[PDB]
Amino acid sequence: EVKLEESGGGLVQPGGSMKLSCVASGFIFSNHWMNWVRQSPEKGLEWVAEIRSKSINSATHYAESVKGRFTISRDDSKSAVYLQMTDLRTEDTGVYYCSRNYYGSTYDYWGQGTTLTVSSASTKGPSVFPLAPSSKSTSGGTAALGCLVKDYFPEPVTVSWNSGALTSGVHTFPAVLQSSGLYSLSSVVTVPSSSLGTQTYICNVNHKPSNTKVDKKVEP
Amino acid sequence: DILLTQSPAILSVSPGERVSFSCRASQFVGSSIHWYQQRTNGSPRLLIKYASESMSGIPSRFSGSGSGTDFTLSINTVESEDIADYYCQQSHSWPFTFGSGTNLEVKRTVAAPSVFIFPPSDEQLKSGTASVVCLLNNFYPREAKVQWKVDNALQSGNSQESVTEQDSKDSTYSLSSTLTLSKADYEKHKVYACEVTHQGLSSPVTKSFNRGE
Repeated sequence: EVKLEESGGGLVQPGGSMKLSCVASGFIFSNHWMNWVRQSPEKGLEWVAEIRSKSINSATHYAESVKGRFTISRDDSKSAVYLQMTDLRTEDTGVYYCSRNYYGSTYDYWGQGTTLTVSSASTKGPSVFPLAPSSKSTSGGTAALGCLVKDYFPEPVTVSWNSGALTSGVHTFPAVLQSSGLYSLSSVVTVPSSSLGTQTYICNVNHKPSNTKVDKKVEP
Repeated sequence: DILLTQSPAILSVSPGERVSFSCRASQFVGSSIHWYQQRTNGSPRLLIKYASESMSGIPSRFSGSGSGTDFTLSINTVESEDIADYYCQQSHSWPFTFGSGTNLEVKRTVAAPSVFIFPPSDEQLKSGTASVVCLLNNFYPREAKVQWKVDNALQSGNSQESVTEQDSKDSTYSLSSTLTLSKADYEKHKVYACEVTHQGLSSPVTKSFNRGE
């Protein structure tokens, strides 16, 4: 199994620097060409940078839009590829995927992405409140409950339920930017009403840029 | 640089129908067009390389064709799990470029929302703020209307909505509407109601609670 795992994303001021990392397994890392490809609502999918094999001088190539600001590097002894970004701009905000390109053809494997936000606003961790079920959230044999994840910056937050054991019926809504400049979202789940008070429900909120990892038990 | 034009950007088809996505290159790209699928909050996944070679593990209903500048990705009988963005990419000439993506919506029968309302938690109320949440779960089509009434007085300017992307398991959408008040304003009223209208409801659906009961 090929796995690519990125890390290092987060919030940085305009003009700032930030280094992303990616660790690969499942193929002979030193024989292959590692890439960074970013995605944003405005510009879609955008190849950023590639570093080729040590055998051909570890040659680096960059998109014109980051040339002179980004440096891609690799550490074959760690199966790691790195993207050093400098002089960052608001328009560099987006999701940055680690990706293998097969000798100049397909991007045949991709990581999960790590999120970069270029902004002058500050990091703020979320408050987590329960969305408690009662009868006014009981539609027959189905009940709804959830977690409200309020007043955080930047994106993203992840929410899982019962440490990932509960996935069916889960809806984690896209965040909304509030007039305060902070984000807020809710994650909900529909469960059999008979399981209220007999099964435990815990939302696992993680907001990496503020080191927030909160588990909230949601009770009737 | 080579521009890949994907048009239409949005396709909506019924389940079991055949759908075709268009990708056109501004310059000759030979057969060097590759297709990817990206589900909501997921990574792009390679489906077809070099115009028409499907990768291993890709279901047989996916196919591709084309050469020169005009390319097609077809799904032969669409199911709900095919709901995703579809992207083409050329590797004929450097730098490699991607199309803007076509979104696939899979139609389904009308489904009225289940509606739920959530009072603000006691924990939040101690901070001076009350969020009231109304959930519209698993409905179709996407269009819905949500009105907040506080002691029968229609609220304005103090709520925000969020909608999920179409669900690849059941082709539905879900919506949240969050009413935010100060603890002061919240405590001044009794009846908090969410009123919901949708094509699938024969009359508006109201969910409500009395503050502190």
